[PDB]
Amino acid sequence: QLSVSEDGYIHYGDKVMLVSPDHPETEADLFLPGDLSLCMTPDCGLSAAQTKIPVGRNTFTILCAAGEVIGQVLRYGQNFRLGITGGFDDRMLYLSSDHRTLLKSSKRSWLQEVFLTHEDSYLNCWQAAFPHPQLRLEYEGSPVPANTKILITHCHTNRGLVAHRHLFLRTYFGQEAEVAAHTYLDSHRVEKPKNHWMLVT
Amino acid sequence: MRECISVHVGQAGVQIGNACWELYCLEHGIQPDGQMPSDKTIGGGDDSFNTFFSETGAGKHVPRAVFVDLEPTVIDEVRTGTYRQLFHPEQLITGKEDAANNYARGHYTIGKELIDLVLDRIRKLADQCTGLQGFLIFHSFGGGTGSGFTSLLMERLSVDYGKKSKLEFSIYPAPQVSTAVVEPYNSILTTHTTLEHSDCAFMVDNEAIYDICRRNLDIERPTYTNLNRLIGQIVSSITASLRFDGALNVDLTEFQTNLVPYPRIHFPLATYAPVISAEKAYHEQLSVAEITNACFEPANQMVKCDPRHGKYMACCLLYRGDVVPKDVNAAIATIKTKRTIQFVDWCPTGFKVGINYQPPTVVPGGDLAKVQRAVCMLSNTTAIAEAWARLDHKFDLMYAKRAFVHWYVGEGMEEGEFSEAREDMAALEKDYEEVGMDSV
Amino acid sequence: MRECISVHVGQAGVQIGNACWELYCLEHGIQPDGQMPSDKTIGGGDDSFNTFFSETGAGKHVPRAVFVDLEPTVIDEVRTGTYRQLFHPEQLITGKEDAANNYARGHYTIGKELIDLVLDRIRKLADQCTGLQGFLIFHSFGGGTGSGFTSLLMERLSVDYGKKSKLEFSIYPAPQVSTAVVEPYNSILTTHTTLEHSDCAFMVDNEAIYDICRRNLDIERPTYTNLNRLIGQIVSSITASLRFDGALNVDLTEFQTNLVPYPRIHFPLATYAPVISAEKAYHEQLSVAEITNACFEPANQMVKCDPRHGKYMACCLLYRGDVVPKDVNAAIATIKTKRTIQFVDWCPTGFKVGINYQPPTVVPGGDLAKVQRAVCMLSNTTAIAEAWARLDHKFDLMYAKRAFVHWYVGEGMEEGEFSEAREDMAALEKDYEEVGMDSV
Amino acid sequence: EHFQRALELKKMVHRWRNSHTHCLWQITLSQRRNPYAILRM
Amino acid sequence: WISETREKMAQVCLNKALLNEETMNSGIIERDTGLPATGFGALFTRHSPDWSKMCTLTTYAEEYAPPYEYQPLGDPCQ
Amino acid sequence: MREIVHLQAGQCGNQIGAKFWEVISDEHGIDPTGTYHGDSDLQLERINVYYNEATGGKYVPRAVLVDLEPGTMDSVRSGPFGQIFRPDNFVFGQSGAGNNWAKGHYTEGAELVDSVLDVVRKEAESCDCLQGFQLTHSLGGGTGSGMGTLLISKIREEYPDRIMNTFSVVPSPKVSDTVVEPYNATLSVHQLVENTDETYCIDNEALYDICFRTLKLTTPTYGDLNHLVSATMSGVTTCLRFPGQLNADLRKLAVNMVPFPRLHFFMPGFAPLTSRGSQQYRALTVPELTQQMFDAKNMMAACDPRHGRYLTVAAVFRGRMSMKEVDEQMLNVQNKNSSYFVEWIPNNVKTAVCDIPPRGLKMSATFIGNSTAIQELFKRISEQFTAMFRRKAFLHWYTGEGMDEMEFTEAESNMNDLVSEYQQYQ
Ligand SMILES: Nc1nc2c(ncn2[C@@H]2O[C@H](COP(=O)(O)OP(=O)(O)OP(=O)(O)O)[C@@H](O)[C@H]2O)c(=O)[nH]1
Ligand SMILES: Nc1nc2c(ncn2[C@@H]2O[C@H](COP(=O)(O)OP(=O)(O)OP(=O)(O)O)[C@@H](O)[C@H]2O)c(=O)[nH]1
Ligand SMILES: Nc1nc2c(ncn2[C@@H]2O[C@H](COP(=O)(O)OP(=O)(O)O)[C@@H](O)[C@H]2O)c(=O)[nH]1
Ligand SMILES: [Mg+2]
Ligand SMILES: [Mg+2]
Repeated sequence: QLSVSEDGYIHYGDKVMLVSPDHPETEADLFLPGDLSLCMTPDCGLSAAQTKIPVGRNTFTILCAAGEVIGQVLRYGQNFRLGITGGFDDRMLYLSSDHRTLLKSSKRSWLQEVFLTHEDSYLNCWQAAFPHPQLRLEYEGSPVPANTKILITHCHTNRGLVAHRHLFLRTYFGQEAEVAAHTYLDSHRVEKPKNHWMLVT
Repeated sequence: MRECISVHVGQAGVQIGNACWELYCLEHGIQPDGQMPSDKTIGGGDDSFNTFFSETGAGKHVPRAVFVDLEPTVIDEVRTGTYRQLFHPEQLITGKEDAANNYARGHYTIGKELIDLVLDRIRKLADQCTGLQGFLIFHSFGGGTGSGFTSLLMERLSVDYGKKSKLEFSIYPAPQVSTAVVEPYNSILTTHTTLEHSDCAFMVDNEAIYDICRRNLDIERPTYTNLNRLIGQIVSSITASLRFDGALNVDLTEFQTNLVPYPRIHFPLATYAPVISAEKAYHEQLSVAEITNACFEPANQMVKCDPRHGKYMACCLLYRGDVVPKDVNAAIATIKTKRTIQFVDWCPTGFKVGINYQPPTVVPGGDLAKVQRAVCMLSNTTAIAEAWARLDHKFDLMYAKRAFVHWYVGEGMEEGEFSEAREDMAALEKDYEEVGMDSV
Repeated sequence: MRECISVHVGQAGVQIGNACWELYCLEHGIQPDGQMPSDKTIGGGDDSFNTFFSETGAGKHVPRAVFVDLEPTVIDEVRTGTYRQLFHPEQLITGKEDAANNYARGHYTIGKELIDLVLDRIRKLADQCTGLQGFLIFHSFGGGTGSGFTSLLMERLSVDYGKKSKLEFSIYPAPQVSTAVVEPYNSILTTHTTLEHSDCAFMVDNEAIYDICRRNLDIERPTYTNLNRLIGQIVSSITASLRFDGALNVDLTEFQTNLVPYPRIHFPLATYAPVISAEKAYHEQLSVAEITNACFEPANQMVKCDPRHGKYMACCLLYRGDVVPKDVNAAIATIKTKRTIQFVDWCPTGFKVGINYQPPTVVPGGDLAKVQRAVCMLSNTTAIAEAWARLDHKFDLMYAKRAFVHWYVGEGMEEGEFSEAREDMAALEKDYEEVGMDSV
Repeated sequence: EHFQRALELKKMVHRWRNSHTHCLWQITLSQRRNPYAILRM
Repeated sequence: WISETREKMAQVCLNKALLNEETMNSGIIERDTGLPATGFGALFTRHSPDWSKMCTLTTYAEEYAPPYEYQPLGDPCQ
Repeated sequence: MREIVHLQAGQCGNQIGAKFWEVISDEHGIDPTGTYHGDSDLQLERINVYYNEATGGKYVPRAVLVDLEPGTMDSVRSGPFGQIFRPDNFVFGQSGAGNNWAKGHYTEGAELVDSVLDVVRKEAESCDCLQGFQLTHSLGGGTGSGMGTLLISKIREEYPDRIMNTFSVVPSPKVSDTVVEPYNATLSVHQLVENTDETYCIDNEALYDICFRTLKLTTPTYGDLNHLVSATMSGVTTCLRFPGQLNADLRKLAVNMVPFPRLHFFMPGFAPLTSRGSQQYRALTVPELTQQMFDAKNMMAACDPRHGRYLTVAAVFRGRMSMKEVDEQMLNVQNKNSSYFVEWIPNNVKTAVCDIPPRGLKMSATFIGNSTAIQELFKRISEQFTAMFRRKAFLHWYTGEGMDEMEFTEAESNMNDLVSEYQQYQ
């Protein structure tokens, strides 16, 4: 069971699962139909299956990276950690990545790659931000609500978690989607619906 | 910054100035009011459109274009069309009497009194620019304004600005069918005069796109709009690299450097690769090698002139979509000297490549679907020397019995201009014969 | 990735490819409007279907063979049938006037005008054919289009693609039933040309399958769609080594290196073993010897001739499904005790085996039961010399009166094409008498 | 020598096509040979 | 009134165990106390195959044990 | 320290060594996901002889897996042991050969040789000490008999010092599977006799005898027949593989088994074979293995020892054993049937041992041996080749890739004087 939000905003210590909202876009031509939720994937890795209920394989406990308290209101553009509990008695796991070299390339598209690992560093902190480019500095550092379209950005690559539904990863489960970290910008240089995310409660 | 003006001349200029500029409105976010819709998100500081669309404060994007005509029944379809609020009324120049399939009408008598106002307006659309890449001329060799006034636009433009870029995309006559009869007198006496007053060029014959549309699509009984749309699809890919980023880039100063070996030999062709219908787009999957070989095949050519008879003098490529420079450079290498493809020996490297990420955009009511790769290739050849030789054939034939000529002398015109415009193509036929000679 | 660019010609090849290409849709997970239900194929599928189906950005699997005729009037039922969204709009080459049981117009006049748009499509399909070892041809000797268009291609492909394989699933005109009359002319002349250009020839005939579906199947009064699945399964066990896994996967050169010893003898047979009804199969007992020994008894052959008169000389096998390879060893070992089943002295080895995993998938709405072991013994035999001499005997009798000949001089032949295609068959009758001749 | 240079670029294009087949087979060799292991499971 | 090719292609167009993987845990085993023994012990066949193991010692390693037991030793020096 | 280079070709070869690298993975105790999960520290001692080390603690072999198509390297990757062979150790052409030697020897098989030659020189020179080369070629087809048997001729060009030993698949007796086999076996023998130094011979109709007469199986497969082909390779190296009493290696047996360069024509065997239900009731001791490995039906090369005479016989042993009572069993069988050797050699047997029997077993053996009734095996091919060449049958497949008839006129002159050696020793 996830944690309810009294006020609209998402505190730390809340059990929250991560899902990309549904896209009205048509340029991709290959298209998982709607509301694709991120998931832990073994053969670990990381990939978003189809829309799912909170199943514990999805559920992220919103931790603290700058030494914050268990219940604390979270603002845009501030570091936090998002921790997935292991199936057995494993305490914490970390949404991780690395600056790209030749040999650490993502599966099925040679982009940045996002995976899960035990160890702790600054490559585990993420900060979420406003989608509109003209309003980021107006609303930066403001309490972020429950179920809203916000972008997920790193704090050492400044890239962003991409809903890359062009390609399909057939798994043991058969539900599919590939997730990397890459920032996309339009001909007007605005952030695409390819990169949006929503942290449901 | 990085502005580039369109100057379209004729009612062919206005039938092209609607279909081009309707693609340009939906290639960017523009509505027919002019303003992009509120709830469309743009960061504001980065403007892709600014080559073509000017800006006031309120957000209205008036194009930097002027249209030229001498009879109002073609611009009055623009002035109360769908786009009647987008185009600022000063830019759409109308005469009162048309030059009426002639040269000296629009070159000395009637077009003389309409170079006054257009020169006033191009100094009001080229003061706004910081860096003007070049103008563009979209004119038809057939009618009076497209042949007479167009060359007199050219000569005055040389005095006023010097060495700016002035490209043309010219509607050359088709070899078999035509609008009219008196068209060669207007098609050689402008070509003889627009030689020292032209930077780069292209050609199209109107019957050649008629061939492509039926043999590649099922659009039976086409229309000029179904041809004016593909002219939009080929002008957009000329300027595709100016506004949107890429792995490589092609600017407008850049065709003439790599395709004009000599400053009178500036006559490429034009070709657009993936001509394929919407119910044929889904079935056949396509690759970068697949779109290149079509531009090499003679069926896709926008002229009725096969370069199998001639030598590929130089080339230009404009790729688009999801192309890799790795597989662009593989089919380029797969094409040869020993094939039906054959190059001159004095152009050994022989290419220019430009790669744009932004995929081509589909216009409502057209024919082609959401294609994902494309080519705009502009290859010079020695084969154009047969296109002049057929128009030499049918001009001195009409000049043998000295026909239609009273319609030319008494319109403020001299006499010997026929005797030199046949002389001038005779040396330029020799000039195009020696440009392709093997090394001695 | 392994491939098969198969060839179909005519009323023959499109009412065969209505039933042959039905099965490649059916044996993989191919639904009849392009896509896949994504239920995972036996083994690896993504290499199993790539002999037939390719992929685009819609998931749309579109085949890679070709259907040719000289009309629309039987291609149009494919175009207006159940499988209309699946085949490609330009993989279906049409004509306007059928060759009308002529070798004259079909090879030259109504052949040459239409051979050229085909050859774009093969060379646009053979670009991505990485593993493809030949071309597989389905034509008809006794018609116009299957014999005139086809041998126009057979003198052309060997010029272009060199030393590649050519094997034929060809519809031999039948020994007693007459569909046409003057079918010696279209059959003996095409076997004057193809005989030095092809390399193997699987031979089937209609009446000898009408024998089989009356006595093995119990169906009274069948049709072509009843007959075309038995040949349409013979094709799909021959192909079946590239596609689904097994102990002995078999390459496309195993066929034509073990069924043909010489240039001018390349005439095998065709036989397919478990031909038994859908309701009576479970009260008879399918054993591997009973499946094996059925094919050497002449009632299962698909050419009405007898090996009692002549001699087997080279052979094949391709088992499938539940096969214990010890039983294959101890079933063939009983054939080597016969003198009624005779070999010539110069093939002491004799055989070949290919083994898959898949039991044979059955069309729903058919005639055969869901069998689990099938073998097809495509095999040379020198008793087609009796069969070939009867499409030969009645030609000499006809030419003595010099009948029917005037419509063959009149479209681009001489009378000398008739004489040499008896001069060639004379030496071939002077050839099978020495191939089967014993050495003392 | 024109024949020498043209058939030189013939070797270069044949080498690139050969290596494209080879590299494609190894990367999707991993990708498409995982599922029959799952079916044997 | 319809052609045979269209007819056949339209006809083509118109054409449990008790312990499962969700029951393998709660169906218990080893109950009612049958007598387990070999030979004529009459139990159902128990987990008694010749299991496959590698012999860790060799001839040298067994026969050259310390002939008499002793306190091994200490580090030779500090 | 004395590593063995695993060489293959074809689709017969890769479907043989799919089981050889099962039992090395069984006996050294190797999980099919890279690591080690064994029951002692004896197997990890001499473990780099078949398994190179890397980061991650893992072990990939010296694995060369070749065919002239990706037709069968799809099946080894998705077999049971698939992610311990290397992704860079499948070398392939495009078009499969299919039943001729010439395109295996000259055009299609021979063009792709410059990636096997890379992976040998990258791997085998980087071994600290290789011991030699072991290649199994599909001798009756077109790729293994064509391309691998080319490499047998062209790595014996580079290093002549080492030992060459093959496990070849000679054509079957009564039922025959490909009509070009009295050519692609006749021609390979012309290449073998100057370029091989041990030739084992394996016949499948001689190995379907064992799973009916001995191991009592109604339905055998290839995954049943090929483990008695993994016996002749995993169980002859046992002196390198594990410590023990007496260690005698592969170079130590070619001294004792062949006396000559034109004799290397062996005839294998394997001792501890019986039924499956009667495993508990036959006692596996000294007399039983020696009673077994001398008969006709416990031998893998499809010939009869009665019609000729042996010359040499070798025997690996394993497990803790007595050496007296083994000797009186093999001194007896040299002497009780005194007809079945030649009297101009003193002895014939070689006894090597080990310490550890292969896993599951308890007291094992293996069997190597030269015999001069393998001259009957190479006469049935030369009977067939004479009854085909005189009619000039099937021949245009052979001049089409550049061979002449002088490869054919002397591939019987070689098979005449070979048997014209074994006729005196009779
Ligand atoms: N290829 C092509 N040609 C066009 C198109 N639209 C108009 N034309 C050509 O334009 C010519 C018409 O003459 P124009 O020069 O445009 O007429 P004008 O500008 O009013 O000149 P005058 O008639 O002399 O007054 C004919 O040759 C048409 O073929 C077009 O969309 N594509
Ligand atoms: N049994 C059977 N016979 C077929 C089938 N298709 C064609 N045939 C035979 O093919 C012959 C028909 O002649 P066509 O194939 O139409 O002649 P053509 O080569 O197409 O030349 P044109 O008729 O001039 O276009 C007859 O002998 C038919 O029995 C089939 O599907 N099953
Ligand atoms: N024992 C055994 N024999 C095999 C196996 N696979 C193939 N063969 C034999 O090898 C021969 C096949 O030859 P092939 O590999 O196709 O020839 P290639 O084209 O040269 O590789 C047949 O006679 C088979 O009996 C196997 O897994 N085990
Ligand atoms: Mg006008
Ligand atoms: Mg027809």
